Amino acid sequence: SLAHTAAEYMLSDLKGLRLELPLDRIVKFVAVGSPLLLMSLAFAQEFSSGSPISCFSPSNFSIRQAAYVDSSCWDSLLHHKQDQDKMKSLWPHKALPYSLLALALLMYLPVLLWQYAAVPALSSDLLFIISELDKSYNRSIRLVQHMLKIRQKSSDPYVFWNELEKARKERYFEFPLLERYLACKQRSHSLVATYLLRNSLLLIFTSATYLYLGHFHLDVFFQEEFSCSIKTGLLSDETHVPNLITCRLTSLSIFQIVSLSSVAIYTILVPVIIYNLTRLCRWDKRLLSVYEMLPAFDLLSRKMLGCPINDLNVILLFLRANISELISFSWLSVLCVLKDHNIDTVVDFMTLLAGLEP
Amino acid sequence: SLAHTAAEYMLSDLKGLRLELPLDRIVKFVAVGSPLLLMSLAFAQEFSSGSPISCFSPSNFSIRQAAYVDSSCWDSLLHHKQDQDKMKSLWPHKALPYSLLALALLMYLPVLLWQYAAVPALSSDLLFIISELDKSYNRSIRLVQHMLKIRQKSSDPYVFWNELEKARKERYFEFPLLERYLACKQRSHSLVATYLLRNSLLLIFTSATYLYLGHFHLDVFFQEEFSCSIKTGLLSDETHVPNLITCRLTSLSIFQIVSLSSVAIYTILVPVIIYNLTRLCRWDKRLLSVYEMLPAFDLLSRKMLGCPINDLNVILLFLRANISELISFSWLSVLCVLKDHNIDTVVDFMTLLAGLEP
Amino acid sequence: SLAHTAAEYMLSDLKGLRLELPLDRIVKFVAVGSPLLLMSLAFAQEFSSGSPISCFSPSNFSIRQAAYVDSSCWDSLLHHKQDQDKMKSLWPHKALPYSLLALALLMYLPVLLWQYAAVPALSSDLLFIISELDKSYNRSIRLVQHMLKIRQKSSDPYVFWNELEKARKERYFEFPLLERYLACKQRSHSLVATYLLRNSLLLIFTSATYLYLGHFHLDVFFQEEFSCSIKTGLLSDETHVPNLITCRLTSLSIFQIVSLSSVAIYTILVPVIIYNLTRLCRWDKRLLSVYEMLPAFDLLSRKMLGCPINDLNVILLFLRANISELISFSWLSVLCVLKDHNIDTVVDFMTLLAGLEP
Amino acid sequence: SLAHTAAEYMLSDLKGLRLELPLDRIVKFVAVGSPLLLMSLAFAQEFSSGSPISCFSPSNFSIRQAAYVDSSCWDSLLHHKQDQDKMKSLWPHKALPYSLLALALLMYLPVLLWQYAAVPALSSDLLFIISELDKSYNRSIRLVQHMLKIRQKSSDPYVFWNELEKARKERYFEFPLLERYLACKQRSHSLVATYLLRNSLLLIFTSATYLYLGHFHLDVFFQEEFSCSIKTGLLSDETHVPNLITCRLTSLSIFQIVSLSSVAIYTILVPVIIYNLTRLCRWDKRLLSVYEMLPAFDLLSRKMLGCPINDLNVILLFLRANISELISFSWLSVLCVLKDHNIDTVVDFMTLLAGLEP
Amino acid sequence: SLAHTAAEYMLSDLKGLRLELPLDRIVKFVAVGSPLLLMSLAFAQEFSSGSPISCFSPSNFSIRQAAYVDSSCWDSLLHHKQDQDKMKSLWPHKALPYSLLALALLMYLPVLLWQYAAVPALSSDLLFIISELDKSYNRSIRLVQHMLKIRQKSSDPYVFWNELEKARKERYFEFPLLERYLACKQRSHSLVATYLLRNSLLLIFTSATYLYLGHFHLDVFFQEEFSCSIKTGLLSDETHVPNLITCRLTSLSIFQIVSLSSVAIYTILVPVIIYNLTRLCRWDKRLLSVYEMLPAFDLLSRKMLGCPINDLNVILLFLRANISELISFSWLSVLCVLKDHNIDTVVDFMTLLAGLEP
Repeated sequence: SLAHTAAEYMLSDLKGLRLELPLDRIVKFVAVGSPLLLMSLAFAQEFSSGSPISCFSPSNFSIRQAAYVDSSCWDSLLHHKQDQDKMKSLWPHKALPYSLLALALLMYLPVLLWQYAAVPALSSDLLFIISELDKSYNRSIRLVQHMLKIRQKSSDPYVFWNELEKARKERYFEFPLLERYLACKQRSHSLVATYLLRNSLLLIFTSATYLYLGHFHLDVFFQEEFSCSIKTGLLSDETHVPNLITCRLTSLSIFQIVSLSSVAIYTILVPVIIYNLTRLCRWDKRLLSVYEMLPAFDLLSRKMLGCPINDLNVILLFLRANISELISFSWLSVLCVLKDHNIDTVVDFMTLLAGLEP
Repeated sequence: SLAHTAAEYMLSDLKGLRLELPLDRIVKFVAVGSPLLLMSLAFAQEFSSGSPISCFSPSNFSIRQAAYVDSSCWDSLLHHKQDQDKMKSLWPHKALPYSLLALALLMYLPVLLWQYAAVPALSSDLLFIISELDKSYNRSIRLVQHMLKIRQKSSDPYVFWNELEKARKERYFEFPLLERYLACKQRSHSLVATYLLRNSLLLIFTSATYLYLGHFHLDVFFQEEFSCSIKTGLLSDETHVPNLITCRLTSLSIFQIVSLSSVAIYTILVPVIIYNLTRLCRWDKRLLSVYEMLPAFDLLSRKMLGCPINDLNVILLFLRANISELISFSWLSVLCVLKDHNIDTVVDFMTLLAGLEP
Repeated sequence: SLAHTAAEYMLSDLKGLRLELPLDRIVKFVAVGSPLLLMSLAFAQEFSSGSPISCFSPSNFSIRQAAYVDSSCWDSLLHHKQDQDKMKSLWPHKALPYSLLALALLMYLPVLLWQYAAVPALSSDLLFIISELDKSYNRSIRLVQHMLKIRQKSSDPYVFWNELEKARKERYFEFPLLERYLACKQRSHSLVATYLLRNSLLLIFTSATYLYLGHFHLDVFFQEEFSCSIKTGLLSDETHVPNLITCRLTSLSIFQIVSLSSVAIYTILVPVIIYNLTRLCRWDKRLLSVYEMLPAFDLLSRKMLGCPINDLNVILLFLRANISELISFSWLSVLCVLKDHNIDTVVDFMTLLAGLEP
Repeated sequence: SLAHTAAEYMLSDLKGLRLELPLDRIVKFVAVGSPLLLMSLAFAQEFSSGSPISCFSPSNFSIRQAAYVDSSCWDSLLHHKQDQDKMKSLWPHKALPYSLLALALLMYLPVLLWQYAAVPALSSDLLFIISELDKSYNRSIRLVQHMLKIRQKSSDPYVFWNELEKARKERYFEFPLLERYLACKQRSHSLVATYLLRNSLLLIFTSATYLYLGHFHLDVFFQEEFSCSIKTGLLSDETHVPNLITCRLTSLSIFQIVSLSSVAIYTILVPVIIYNLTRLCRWDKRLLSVYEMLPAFDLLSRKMLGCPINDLNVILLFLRANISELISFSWLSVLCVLKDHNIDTVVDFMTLLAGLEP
Repeated sequence: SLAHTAAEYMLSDLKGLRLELPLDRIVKFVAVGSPLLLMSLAFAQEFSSGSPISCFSPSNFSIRQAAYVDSSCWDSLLHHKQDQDKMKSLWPHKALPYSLLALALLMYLPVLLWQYAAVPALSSDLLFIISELDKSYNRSIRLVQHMLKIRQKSSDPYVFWNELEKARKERYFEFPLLERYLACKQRSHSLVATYLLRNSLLLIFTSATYLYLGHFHLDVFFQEEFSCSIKTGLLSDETHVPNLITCRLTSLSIFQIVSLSSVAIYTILVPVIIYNLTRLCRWDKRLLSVYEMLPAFDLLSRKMLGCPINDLNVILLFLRANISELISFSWLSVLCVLKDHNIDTVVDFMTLLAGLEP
C-alpha cells in the first residue's frame, strides 16, 4: 500500500536548534498520519474485501456473464429507483481512497509553507543570536578569577559593589549590538503572518473536511442495496432481466467506521490549533521577575508593551524552548529559589556567585 | 500485519540518566505489546481463517449466488430469532481487531504524557543534583583526613569530641545552595501529579477494558449458529428461502481465547500499578544510617518529614536508581560493611582510610 | 511497480554550495514525480485491475472460448459501429501507461541539460567570486581603525565627509581583479541561454501534453460500450455470433480521473515557470543600499546598468542564495538596523565594531 | 511465522564482564528455542498442511456445503461415539500451537528473574573484587623486587625468611578491606536464593510439561477417525445424514512426532539442571594450593567453612570464569608448573620473577 | 525454508590467533551444509512437488471425496499386499526431512564440544608460547653478532669452537620458564582426548548414517505403486472400492537421488577424518633440522621422545599454523637458503648483520 511509503517519505522525524514546538509536531503527526493509517486499515491487512460489490444474477447466467454483470456496475454505481427515474449515484464508495489521499496531501501544505517560506530567515536570526551569546559569556568568564582574591579581602559592600560599578561602565556590561538588533526585529512584521496563515490553513482544511463529510456522506450511509440496469445501451436488444436488482455494497461497515473516525479525530484536534493561535495573543510574564535583574535579559523584559502581535513574541516563544540546551541549561534554570528592599539585593547576588560554574 | 509495524514504531527500546524505573518499563511493555501480539495471533500466522462465516445455502443456488449469500451476512450480523422479532447483533465478532488496536493506542497515552510533561524538569533536577553531590567526595576524605593524624597525637575530648564541630560547621563543609534547592522543592507538588495521573490513566483504562469485556462479550460467547434473513429489501419479491438458517461463525475459539487472555493478563497486571502508587506513600529509610554521616548526604536525609507526597520523594526515588552509573558506583556501594559508639567510630575510619582512592 | 524504482533512482534529493533554487526544486519534483504517482495509483495498490475489459459471450461458449474472446479484443481494441464502417480505435486506453512513462522520461531532459551544460562552468564562477569577495572583512575596522579614532584626532570634513576620497580611495582599498572580471562577464552572453532553454523546454512539453490530452482524449471519454468482431480472419467460416456486442471497459473511471488530474496539475504548475523566467527580466536592488558602503560589495552594485540579460544577473541570483553559508552567516545579514546625513554614516560604523566576531 | 520473530526478539546473543555461565546459556537456548523450532517446523515450510481435517461428505452435497461441513467440525472437535453419548473432545489437536507458544513464553520467566533480581547486585559485588584485584597487583612482584635488591647478594635465611618477613607485617602488603568483606558477604544469603529459584523454576516447569503430556496427550494418540454431528441445532429440521461419519485428522503424524520430540528433549535436559543445582553444594578446592601463597588470594583461600549456602560461593564461581580476561590471563594461568620445606619456597619465587611482565 | 536460516545461524564464517585447521574447517563445512543443501534443493525451488501422493479415484467420486482419499493415505502409508496381510510401511518417504534435519543437527555437536572444552586452554597456551618465542629474534643477532666480528680477529679453536660454549650456556641465552612449561605440558593428556573424541564422533555418526541408509532405505527404492485401504474403520459400512489401488508416489526419483548423494558425499569424506586422526601419531620433523640452532626454538626441537600422543604434539600442531602471522612472518620464513662442525657454522652467519632488522 502507498500509505506505508507515504509515511516513510513524508511525515518523517543549524545543528541544534529546535525549529518546531512539540505541540505543533503532535498536531502535524495526528493530522497527517491519520488518513494514511485509515486507508491502510480500510483496504489492506485485516479486512480483505476482495470485490466491493456482489450481485444476485439469475442462475441461467454463466460464470463469465456473472463476472461481467458484477464488474460493469462497480464503475457505474447508480441506483435506478422506481420513484422521473432519479438515478442517484453512490460515487463516494468508489472515491473514498482518492479522498483520503487528497486529504493526506492537502494537510501537508502548511508544513511545506512553514518550512520553505520562513525557516532560513529564522535560522539566520537565532544562529546570529547564539553566535554572540557564547562570546559574551566568555567575556563574562574573566570575572570569577578576578573575583577570588580581590573580592574576598574587603569590608563586604566595596568590591562586591565597588568593582561592579567599576564593571558597570566597563565595556563588558553593555552588550554590543543587541540593543539595536532587538529594536530592528521587534518592529518588523514578517514572521507572525507565516504562523497565523499556517494555523488558518489547518482550520480551513478541517472545515472543508467537515463540509465534505456532511454533504456527500451522511446520505448514502444506511443504504446497502441498490438496483442497477444492464440494458442501457447495446445490450437493450437481448432477452434477460431488464433490472438486475439487489446489488449489495460489501464494505459499508468500513465506510461508516472510516467516516466516524475521520469525524472524531478532527473533532478532538480542533481546539489544539485554536489554543496555539491564542498563545500569541498575550504577553507572557511568567518568569519576567528574574529576567529584569540580569544585564542581557533586562532588554528582553523592557520591550514588553503595546500590541502583543509582533515578531518579538514568536522569537521569545522559540527562545524559551531553546533556553535550556547546554549553557543556559544552568544557573538560569537553577534560579528557582529566587521566586518567593536591601536584603533581597544581596541575597540575589550570593546565589549568583554560588553557582560559579567552573 | 500492521501489528508488527506498530510494535516497531511505538514501544521501542541526559546521555546516561535513567528516566524510567525497570518495573515501570516492564508494566508498559506488558500492557502495550499484549494487544498487538493477540491481534497478530488472532488474524495471521498459525490459523489462516479465510472466511470467518460459512453458510448452508440450498443446493439449487449457484456459486456466485452462494458467494453473495455469504458476503451479504458478514456485514449484516443479525440473529433473526423466532421469539417480537428481537434481532440481536453480533458486532463484536467483526470489531475485535478494531477494539484491540484502539486499546493498544489508548494504553500508549500515559507514556506520551510522562515523556512530554515531566521528563525535562526531572532530567534538569537530576543533572543539577548529581553535579552537586559528586563534589561531596573530596570533602570528607580530603577535608576530614586530618582527624586520624591528630587523633594519635592527643587523647579523647579535645581531639575527637571537640573538633567534630569546628570542622563540620565550617565554610568548606557547607552546601547552602543545595539545602535551599531541596527546601524549595519539598514545597512543590507538580511533578508528583504527573506520576499520579500516569498511574491513574492506566487504572481507568484497565477498568474500561473490564466493562467493555463484561458488557459486550460474555453474551455472544457460546453462540455459534445464527439464522439470518435475505428477503429484507429488494429481494423480498423472489422465490427462495425466507429464513436462511445455520450461518456458522468459524473463529469462535479464537474469540474466546483472546477474551480469556485479555482478562487474565490485566488481572495479573492490576496490583503492580497499585504497588507503584503506594511506593510514594511512605518515607524510605533503608540506608539513612550511612547517609547522615556524609556532608552533602546529610541534607537529603534531614529534610525528610511531614507528608510524603511531594517532589523531593520522587526525585530521591529516581536518584536511588541513578546512584550507580560510574562514579558513585564506588565507595557508596562499598559502604555495606559499615552496616551492623566510640569503638567502631575509630574502626570505621581505618576502613575508610584503607582505600587510597585514586 | 516501475514507478517506485524510477522514483528511487531518478529525482533523488563544491561541498556546501547550493546550485538549485528551492522553487526550481519543487517545480522539478511536482513535474517529474506526478506522472509516476499517477501510474502507480492507476494500475496497482488500491484498485486491483484483474482484466481491463469484460465480454458478454453467449452461454454456449466454454471457459477457454470466453477467455479467447476476451483476450482477442484487448489487443484489437476496435469499435465496429454500424454507422462506411468507420473503424474507430480507442487506443489511448491501452497506451495510457506508455504515454505516462514517456512524459515522465521527457520531464527529465531540462534537468539533465542544466546538470551537464551549466553546472561546472557556473560552479567555477561561484567558487572564484566567493573567493575574492571573502577578502572584505580584512578590509574592515582592522584597516579602517584610524577612521573612528581620527574623529577626535583630526576634525570635521576630513574625518567622515571628505576622508573617503584620499584615505579610503587608494590602491589598497580598491580591487582591480573584480573590475576586470565583472565587465567581461557582463559582456558575455553564454549562460544566459541555458536558463531560458530549460524553462522553454518545460513550457513546450506542457503545451504538447495539452495537445495530446485535447486531441486523443476528450473524444473517447464517455464511451464505455463497443461492439467487436471475431470473424475477421480464419474464423469467418464458423457458426457463432458475427459481432460480439457490449465489450465494456472496466477502468474508464480511472482513465477519467487520471486525465483530469494530469490537466489540473500542469495547469497549476504553468504560472510558476513564467515567474521563474521573468525573475531574470529585472535587476534586484532590494539590499543595494547596504552593499555600496562595503569595499568588495560596492562593485556588485556599481556594475548595475543596461540590459538585464547578462551572466552577472544569474551570478548574483545564485550568490544571494549562498550568501548565508557559514561565514557570511554574519554581519551582512545582521545589518538590518541600517535600513530606516551627518549622523547616518557614522552610525554605520560603530555598528560594525559591535559584531567584531572574536 | 511468529516463531522466527520471537526467536529474534527474545533469546538473542560491565563492558567486558561475564555475568552468565556457558552451561546455563546453552540450557536456556535449548529450553526456549526448542518449542519455537517445533512450532515453526510443524505448521509451515516443509509440511504444507492446508486444512487439518478432511470429511467424507455425500456426493449430493455441493462444494460450499462440503466446505461448511468440514469447517463446522474443526472448531467443534467432539467424538460422537455410540457408546450415555460420551462426546469426547480432541481439543489438543487444536490447542497444540497455543500450548507450544505458552510453554515457550513460560520458560522465559526465570531468565527475566535472574536478569532483574541478581544481575546488578552480583555485577557490583564482583566488579569491586576485580577492581581491587587489579589495583593490588604491583604489591606481588615489584614489592619484593626492592627486597630483591639485597636478595641477590644476601644469605637466604636473612633475606628470604626474616628481611621480607617484616614486609609481610609492613603497611604496604595487607588487604583488610577484603578480609572483612569476605566474611560480611559470607554471612549474607540474599543472592543464592535467586540461583536456587531460577533452577527450581526450570525443574517445576519441566514437571508441569510432563504432566501436560501425560494427562491430555497419550490418550488421543492412535485415534485418527471420529464421527461428528451436524443436526445439533437449527439444522436439526433438515433431510441429510444425521452424523457426518469418518472425519479424518490429517496431521496426526506431526502431532505424534512433536510430542515425542518434546518428551525426549526435556528428558535429556533434566540432569543438567540437577548438576547445576549441586554445583553449589561443595567447596571447589582445585587450585587452593597456589591461592594460599599469593597476597590477595590468601584471603580467598582462607574462608571456606560451615554450610555451603552463601553468596561467597556464587561470587567465586563467577570470578573463576572472569579470572582470565586480559590481566589475570597471566602468570596465574601460567602458574601450572607449581602443581606437583625449604626449597619449595624458593622455587615458587624465581618462577614469579621469571614472568616479570614488562 | 529452514535450511537457509540454519545455514545463516550455524556454520557461519585471541584477536588474530587461528584455532581451526583449514582441513578441519572444510570437513565441518562439507559435513554440516551438505544435508541442508540437499533439503533446500529437494523440497523447494526447482522441483515443486505439490502433492507427494496421487490417487486414481473412481470417476463417481467428487472433488472433495478424491481429496479426502488422497489425503487420508499420505499419513497412513501402508501397502496392503495380498501376500498374512503384511502391511509394509513406507514411512521414510514422509520422514526424510526429519532425518535430514536430525543429521544436520547431529553433525554439529563435535564442533560445539570442541569449542566449549578445548579453545580456552589452547588459546592460553598459544598466547604464552608466542609471547615467549617472539623474544628470540633479539637473541641470536643482537647477542651473537660478536661471533664473526671476533672471528676475523683470531683463528679457529678459541674463536669459533671454544666460545660457542661460553656464549650459548649463559644466563641471558636460557629460557628456564619455557622449558619447565613444556616439561609440565608433555605429561598432560587432556587436550589430545578432545581431538580424538571430536574425530571419533564424526566417524561414529558416519557409520550411523550408513546403517540408517542401509536398513530403512535400499528396500523401498524401486517401489512406486502401493495399494491402500480406506474401509479400515467407520468407512467399513459403505458402498465403494474396498482397495483403492495404485497410489503412486510422485517423489521417488528425488528420493533416490538424495540417498545416492548422501552416500557418495560421506564415502568421499571418510578418508579425510582418518588422515586427520593419523596426523597426530607421528613426530613431525620436517623443518626441525634448523630448529635446533635458534636459542628459544632449541627447546621446541629437543623434546621429541617417547609416545607421540601428548598435549605437546597438539600445541606444536596449532603452532605451525600460527608461525607466520606478522612477526615470525620473517627471517624464520626467510630461512630457505640454509636447507641444502665449523665450516657451515662460520659461512652461514653473514645474513643477519647484512640483513639488518634496525
